[PDB]
Amino acid sequence: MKELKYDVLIIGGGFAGSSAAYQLSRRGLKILLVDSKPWNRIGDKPCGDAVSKAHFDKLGMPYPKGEELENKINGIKLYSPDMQTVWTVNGEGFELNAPLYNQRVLKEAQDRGVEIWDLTTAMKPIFEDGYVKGAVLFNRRTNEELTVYSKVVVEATGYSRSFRSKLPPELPITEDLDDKDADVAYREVLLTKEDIEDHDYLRIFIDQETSPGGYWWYLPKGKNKVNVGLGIQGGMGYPSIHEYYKKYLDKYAPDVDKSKLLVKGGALVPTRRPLYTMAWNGIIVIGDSGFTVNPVHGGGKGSAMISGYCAAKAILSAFETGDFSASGLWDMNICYVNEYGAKQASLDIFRRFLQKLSNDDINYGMKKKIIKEEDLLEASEKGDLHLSVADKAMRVISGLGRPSLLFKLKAVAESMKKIKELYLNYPRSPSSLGSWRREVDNVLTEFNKSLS
Ligand SMILES: Cc1cc2c(cc1C)N(C[C@H](O)[C@H](O)[C@H](O)COP(=O)(O)OP(=O)(O)OC[C@H]1O[C@@H](n3cnc4c(N)ncnc43)[C@H](O)[C@@H]1O)c1[nH]c(=O)[nH]c(=O)c1N2
Ligand SMILES: CC(C)=CCC/C(C)=C/CC/C(C)=C/CC/C(C)=C/COP(=O)(O)OP(=O)(O)O
Repeated sequence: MKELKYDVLIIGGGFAGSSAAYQLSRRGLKILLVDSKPWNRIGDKPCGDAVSKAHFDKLGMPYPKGEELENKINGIKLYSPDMQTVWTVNGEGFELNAPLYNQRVLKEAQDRGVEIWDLTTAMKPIFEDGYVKGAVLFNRRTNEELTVYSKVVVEATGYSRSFRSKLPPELPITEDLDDKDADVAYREVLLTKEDIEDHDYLRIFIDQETSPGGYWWYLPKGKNKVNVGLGIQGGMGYPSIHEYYKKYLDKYAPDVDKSKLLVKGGALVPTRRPLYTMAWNGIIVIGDSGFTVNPVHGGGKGSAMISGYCAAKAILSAFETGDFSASGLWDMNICYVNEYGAKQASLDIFRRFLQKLSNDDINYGMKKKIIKEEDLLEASEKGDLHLSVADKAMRVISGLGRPSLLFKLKAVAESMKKIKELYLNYPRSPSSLGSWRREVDNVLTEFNKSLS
């Protein structure tokens, strides 16, 4: 078959892959990005399409404009299980036309010298001499089966992780996903009968009975259009997620016109700390494939862009040293951990605590204001549950006369703080990975026991 040589092969053109291509462009490298979807459909994986504005500023990413920006978001309304307590959390964000924005990032990267093949699937990894050295591609637009060699492969294949899973199991980069460390999520976009009240605000509903292990959402895409859906924790034996959706849709969305459905469907969402290493010999993994999703609120498009940024930085460093080993790409880990990874680890622990709380706990905690909306933001943006904040909450929880998991909040804050310092002390070299990884596992396995 035909053989081609590139500096970098990016597999997948989602928020992760496209950002990697964008950040790597016009810097002296020959880059190819492939995606199985046709161009017009790239980026249409079922999503809430809600991204914070702060993510776009930090990375120097182009703002969504025009048709790409469907609705401006100014805050979030968080509802308690009994619908009695509503927390308001302010912050600027965007409700996106995800495919339109994604395709512009790709189009601009293409204008900056990056080559993009749509309708192309990476079938087989080229793994020779202990290194990832490229892939076998199938371009069905030209019906060609091409062999592409690269110094670095960027695996950004989404939740399917369809490429790195085909690599030898001895590689740390093939770390798989535990069922309980993910949520199955489903959404629909419909037009509403009446105009949406406070359409610049997102609505998040917490209820362990209508969406166990996750939550329901009501995300306005306009004055008369809304993205409504839910997520539940996997590997718990719960029935099909569509059963939850059909049963409780009217409770959270009574205003939608069910005869005006635009899109529907669901997918898997990682809800854990990232891959213990997102880099190895000749390969970097980003996005959902590298578990870059926020463990608490399940947002992963902003962090996907972050992972793409770090992927670009690490690759450029590798070429300046002629080192494409794990050691030569190790800055990928250091960058992402500081940027988002350390937060994920802390939030991984906090998630496990939150998912085990009852509706009574959540109703009590929100009505009695154990933590402020302000001090909640700090938890979901820096991953920090300050020991002073936890103490303040524990004084309120002390007024509860019934048994509850809430009494362990201080211990949770200490565990979050512990694993945070552990990730900030991420190994400087690949030779310290195994030791560091086992220490992380010990923190988690210990924590899981403390919640019982
Ligand atoms: C229902 C639901 C709702 C939400 C969310 C998820 C889900 C399922 N998320 C999470 C967010 O959607 C997700 O984390 C990111 O889109 C992940 O971006 P990636 O590019 O890594 O994956 P993504 O799946 O977008 O990219 C994978 C791409 O790789 C391609 N590909 C796969 N295998 C391939 C192969 N072998 N060869 C070639 N191409 C291949 C696919 O075709 C696809 O284009 C979210 N996040 C957020 O920020 N806010 C929100 O509101 C939500 N809400
Ligand atoms: C539905 C699933 C699975 C995930 C959704 C993920 C979420 C909740 C995304 C919301 C992103 C968004 C549009 C946020 C805007 C509102 C907000 C509180 C943003 C906070 O971000 P910043 O803008 O940095 O906050 P500041 O106001 O402090 O600057």
